[PDB]
Amino acid sequence: SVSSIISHAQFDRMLLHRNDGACQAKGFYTYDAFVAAANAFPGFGATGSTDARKRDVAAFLAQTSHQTTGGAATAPDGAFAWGYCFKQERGAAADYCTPSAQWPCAPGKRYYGRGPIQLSHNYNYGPAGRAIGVDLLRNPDLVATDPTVSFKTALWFWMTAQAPKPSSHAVITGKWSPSGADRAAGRAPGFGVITNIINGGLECGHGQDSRVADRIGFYKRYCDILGVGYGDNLDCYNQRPFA
Ligand SMILES: CC(=O)N[C@@H]1[C@@H](O)[C@H](O[C@@H]2O[C@H](CO)[C@@H](O[C@@H]3O[C@H](CO)[C@@H](O[C@@H]4O[C@H](CO)[C@@H](O)[C@H](O)[C@H]4NC(C)=O)[C@H](O)[C@H]3NC(C)=O)[C@H](O)[C@H]2NC(C)=O)[C@@H](CO)O[C@H]1O
Ligand SMILES: CC(=O)N[C@@H]1[C@@H](O)[C@H](O[C@@H]2O[C@H](CO)[C@@H](O[C@@H]3O[C@H](CO)[C@@H](O[C@@H]4O[C@H](CO)[C@@H](O)[C@H](O)[C@H]4NC(C)=O)[C@H](O)[C@H]3NC(C)=O)[C@H](O)[C@H]2NC(C)=O)[C@@H](CO)O[C@H]1O
Repeated sequence: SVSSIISHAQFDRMLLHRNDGACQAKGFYTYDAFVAAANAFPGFGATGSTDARKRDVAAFLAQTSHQTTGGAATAPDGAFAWGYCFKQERGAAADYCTPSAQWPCAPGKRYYGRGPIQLSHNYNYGPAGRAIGVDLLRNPDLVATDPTVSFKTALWFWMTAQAPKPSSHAVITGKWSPSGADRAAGRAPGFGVITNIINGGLECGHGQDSRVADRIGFYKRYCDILGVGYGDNLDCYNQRPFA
């Protein structure tokens, strides 16, 4: 299903420079791990028309490519050939432990960005771990050391609604109906609101933002490679964050 939408050759063309010496994650991210992870989430790249499936895969890889980018405008083959360069948040400044009864933080552990989606916060490591059958509150480092677990956490985030946010998967496959609150916030279906779902607090609703732009650059390149249109509403420059 994922392999029916994106081949090993297409995966490598997209993630062209991930195994450069300039990349910390060199050798970590493999096509096999990506495919293995996708087996845990049967709807991913397998929901809707062939175009919707292509957008699902392209948007996933584009958003995650930005999360982990080592790109620069004048980098070899352009900024959008340098996704999946990192696997751990650079100079992570925080524990990212927001106390709650639901997701207790493990002593001495930190929930900074790890893996393709740069999964952060105890409140994401908790449910991600539960979904994949691995205790990620106690062993968050596993997101940075096991490639299959790494991709699975990213797909978990992609596929999972967290009210009032829909899943990014639902958005990109055209299965999301904005609420009245969404309409008032200027959140229309498209790649843009996915950026908002992932990191809208820091990136959205304040006009031009180079991180938002970077995500779109990867998306357009990956859509061109798979042979699919981008859809509408690619940015979140004028979207209020979800909270
Ligand atoms: C003046 C000049 O041209 N200098 C060159 C440098 O720009 C260049 O180094 C590269 O610089 C870009 C920014 O310009 C940098 O891009 C950033 O990459 C990080 C790491 O992936 C991203 O951080 C993620 O952000 C998201 C939020 O958006 C977090 O959720 C996530 O946790 C973060 N991930 C990690 C792993 O920490 C930044 O978002 C991204 N910035 C932007 C604006 O997109 C590249 O990583 C730099 N590349 C390298 C290899 O360090 C340098 C090399 O080309 O050359 C200088 O001359
Ligand atoms: C400093 C820095 O660079 N940090 C980056 C991280 O912030 C980023 O991880 C993403 O972080 C945002 C928060 O900024 C997070 O989004 C939050 O998600 C929670 C849980 O879904 C929401 O909390 C719920 O809100 C509703 C109301 O809206 C409540 O009813 C409900 O009870 C809340 N649940 C809990 C458990 O508190 C937040 O509202 C929401 N905030 C925003 C602004 O959207 C994302 O999930 C994080 N994304 C990921 C992939 O982890 C990370 C990745 O970009 O990079 C760090 O560098």
